[PDB]
Amino acid sequence: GKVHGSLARAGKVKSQTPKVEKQEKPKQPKGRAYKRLLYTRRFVNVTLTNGKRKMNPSPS
Amino acid sequence: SDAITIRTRKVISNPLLARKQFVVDVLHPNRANVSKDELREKLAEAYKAEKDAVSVFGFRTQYGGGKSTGFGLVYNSVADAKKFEPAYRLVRYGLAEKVEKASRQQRKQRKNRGKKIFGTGKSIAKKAARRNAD
Amino acid sequence: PRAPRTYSKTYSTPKRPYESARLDAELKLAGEYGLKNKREIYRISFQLSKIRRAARDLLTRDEKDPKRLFEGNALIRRLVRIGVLSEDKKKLDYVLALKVEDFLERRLQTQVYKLGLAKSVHHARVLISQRHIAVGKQIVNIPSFMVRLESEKHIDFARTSPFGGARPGRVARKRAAAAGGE
Amino acid sequence: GKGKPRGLNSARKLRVHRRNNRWAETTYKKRLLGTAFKSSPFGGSSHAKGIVLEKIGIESKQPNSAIRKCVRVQLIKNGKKVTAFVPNDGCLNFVDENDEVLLAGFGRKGKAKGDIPGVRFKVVKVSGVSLLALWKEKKEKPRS
RNA sequence: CAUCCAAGGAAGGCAGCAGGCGCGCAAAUUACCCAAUCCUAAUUCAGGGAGGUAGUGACAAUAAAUAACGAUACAGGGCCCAUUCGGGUCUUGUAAUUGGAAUGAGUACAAUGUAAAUACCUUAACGAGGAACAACUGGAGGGCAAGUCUGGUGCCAGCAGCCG
Ligand SMILES: [Mg+2]
Ligand SMILES: [Mg+2]
Ligand SMILES: [Mg+2]
Ligand SMILES: [Mg+2]
Ligand SMILES: [Mg+2]
Ligand SMILES: [Mg+2]
Ligand SMILES: [Mg+2]
Ligand SMILES: [Mg+2]
Ligand SMILES: [Mg+2]
Repeated sequence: GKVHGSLARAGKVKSQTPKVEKQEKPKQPKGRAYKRLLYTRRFVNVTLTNGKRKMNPSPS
Repeated sequence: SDAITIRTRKVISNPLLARKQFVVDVLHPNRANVSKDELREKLAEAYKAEKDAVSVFGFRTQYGGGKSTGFGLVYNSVADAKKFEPAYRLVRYGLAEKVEKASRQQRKQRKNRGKKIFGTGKSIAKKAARRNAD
Repeated sequence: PRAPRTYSKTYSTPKRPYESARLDAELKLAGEYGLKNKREIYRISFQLSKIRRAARDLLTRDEKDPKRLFEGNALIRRLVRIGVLSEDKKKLDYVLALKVEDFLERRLQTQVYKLGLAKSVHHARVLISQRHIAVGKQIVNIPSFMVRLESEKHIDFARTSPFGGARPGRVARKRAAAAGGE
Repeated sequence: GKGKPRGLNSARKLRVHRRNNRWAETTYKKRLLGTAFKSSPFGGSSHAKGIVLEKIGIESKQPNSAIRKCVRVQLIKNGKKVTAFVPNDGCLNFVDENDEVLLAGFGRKGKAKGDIPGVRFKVVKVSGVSLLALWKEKKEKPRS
């Protein structure tokens, strides 16, 4: 109908969201290695010189 | 290639205490610290004195190994070392023995218990015994 | 009640924390010299700011004034002894002209890299951190060991290190033992 | 030239003029009157515990249509009663009635924040445990 | 305001070191010892919860690990020109490929350290492959660096210091 349940119930969206498990990953290096990775990714491996840097460019 | 070598810098004679003070600079590559007793002996035949009138302490193997630095004294006689050095050094070197001391808390407890009684406890013991007798 | 010894801060975060150009410059300097954090750049900038404050205060004072002479040449000799200020410009007006990259350049990290015994800046960082480089038969496990001019000639791998000549180490010794056994 | 005197011997009136004008500020007046100790629910206190009396929800303003889940808490330090906000999504059920809850400031200098009317305090801890640890299931309510 | 009480009496002062109750958002172990600083005394020697040492301690403060380097496959830029090429001629990244090194964080013979012990400095013998020895805390409309990607809810749930 208009509303699928009791409207004012607390923790509604949290309760009914689909629990999607964390995706397992390779370890992300931390510390000086992370700064080196960022430096390589931004100032020696310039990817999209057009426009801005556009870090995290949405895929479309 | 062990070759523990020793040096005595800033040596000052001192008949005020009948001693000779110095800083021990021991160069020892490919080796850990110098295990004081061994260096006491080294100074003993270094300064033509017995292994008893020689003391070392305050050692510090510097960062990175190799060199180490401490303080050392050489006494004119073993008796002077006996009568001038602190008790704990005379215990470290085996020339004296640890004194049989009760713990500090027990000593203070006994001190207060002795405070409770005026004069010797001879009379009060028998008095209390014959008191609880009747 | 014992007399305190004075701890003191050694850095100062910038007031605008979110400047795009400044963030990019900080990342450039971090990647160029293998700095672990951006607190390193803050620390060098703080040291430079103290130096500049002293220099400007001495500049305000009149020329040929005992304070100016004494502490100005003291700061000059200290900076040339560090090596950041070239001998050509010992004038106390080029002191205001120093950049943070100048003090960055004198780090034991970059000096080990320059000497070539470490082939990469991060390689220099790890080699320093693994207790290998010794500045005058004294190892320094600290990347920010400001190497002074009088002692730069005495950087090399330590004797205790395998590179300076000693037992190889855990992995090589274990492999040799395994090969000898089998 | 200007309203203030300028003579070398006019320190007295300059000082008393500044001292009389300082009361025009709100921060200075609050600090000197010490209204925080006497009138505010907490006397110069960043946090304060309290007991949950009941469990209310309060509607928002015009531009924002919702019901923010609040809680009425009687403070233990002095006995005042104030409404407080249970911040996150599913945290209303976490705090039960008549349990000790540590309220904190709401971040807007003791004034109502956003679209929630007549509230000035968050909720940080309940029954000794923090709400943020409960909300990510890092800890659980002791249920005593 | 309290304590023991044989109901006649007696004894109290932690804003000393510990520790406890209470209070409150809010603060430590009934630990070791006179080694060091000194102090008291008839005076070296005795004593000192003064004090020092440790215990807890993310109040603050300093330095700083969480990888480094090859050899291979997928690539990109300075290219010999530009027969389409293209060798990659010169380099720089991306790949659960793949190798050899180095090292602590931990354990631990010792010795140093210390009044005695921890702990640090040194160092035997162990101690890295997913080097699982796995770095979090907040944020991704603007202020303010970073998404108009996917799914869910549809002025609910909630977010939002302010605008929203
Ligand atoms: Mg107390
Ligand atoms: Mg004290
Ligand atoms: Mg506290
Ligand atoms: Mg601890
Ligand atoms: Mg880790
Ligand atoms: Mg995150
Ligand atoms: Mg968020
Ligand atoms: Mg999001
Ligand atoms: Mg932006």
